[PDB]
Amino acid sequence: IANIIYCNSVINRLRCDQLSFDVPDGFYSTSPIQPVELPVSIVSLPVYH
Amino acid sequence: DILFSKLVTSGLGTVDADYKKCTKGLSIADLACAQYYNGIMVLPGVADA
Amino acid sequence: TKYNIYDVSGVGVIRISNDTFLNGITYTSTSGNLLGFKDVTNGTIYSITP
Amino acid sequence: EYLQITSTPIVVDCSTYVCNGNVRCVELLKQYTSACKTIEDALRNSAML
Ligand SMILES: *[C@@H]1O[C@H](CO)[C@@H](O)[C@H](O)[C@H]1NC(C)=O
Ligand SMILES: *[C@@H]1O[C@H](CO)[C@@H](O)[C@H](O)[C@H]1NC(C)=O
Repeated sequence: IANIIYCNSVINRLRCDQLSFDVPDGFYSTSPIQPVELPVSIVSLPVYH
Repeated sequence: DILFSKLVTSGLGTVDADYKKCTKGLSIADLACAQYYNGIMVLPGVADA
Repeated sequence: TKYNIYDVSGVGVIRISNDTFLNGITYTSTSGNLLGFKDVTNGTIYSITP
Repeated sequence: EYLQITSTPIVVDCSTYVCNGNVRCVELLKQYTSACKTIEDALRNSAML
């Protein structure tokens, strides 16, 4: 091991996802994290049941 | 304008999406917003009118 | 929220649209993902967003 | 005489197109270390140039 970086900040996460210590200048796509307390919604047609 | 209207309008082609409207949900997503949900982003034309 | 709307399962956000489509109950995009649905008891149409 | 000078650039987010935002899917995608990086880099560089 010679050097490490922690994937904690916004810029560091981009570096870890890009698998590189240096990020060329430009525009990079990203997605916010998804919640976990997701409720359940159900819609169904009433039929002979 | 003749060469931009006489020929078939690219409604089904590469037209950038109003990302500000695609996430509002005030109307069902059109072809442009539907592609945005799949990660496809048509960038604005470099040849600004 | 996680939804199962008319035998279609996915995760998204449901809102109310001022669209007045007359045909059907489910509207899907080219990829197959559900874009909206209609409530049969009242006629309101809802939109779905990731 | 007509000569084409530009083409509408298109960029795709690899994570959203293949996993549709499924949290469990994106964890499996990380095994394909060079898949998303190669696709996204090829499209982004062409758009910038
Ligand atoms: C629906 O609402 C949007 C946003 O307010 C508006 O631009 C559009 O014209 C409305 N259409 C109808 C059918 O009311
Ligand atoms: C039913 O439709 C009416 C139309 O004006 C609307 O005001 C009402 O909120 C809707 N309610 C439900 C429960 O769908």
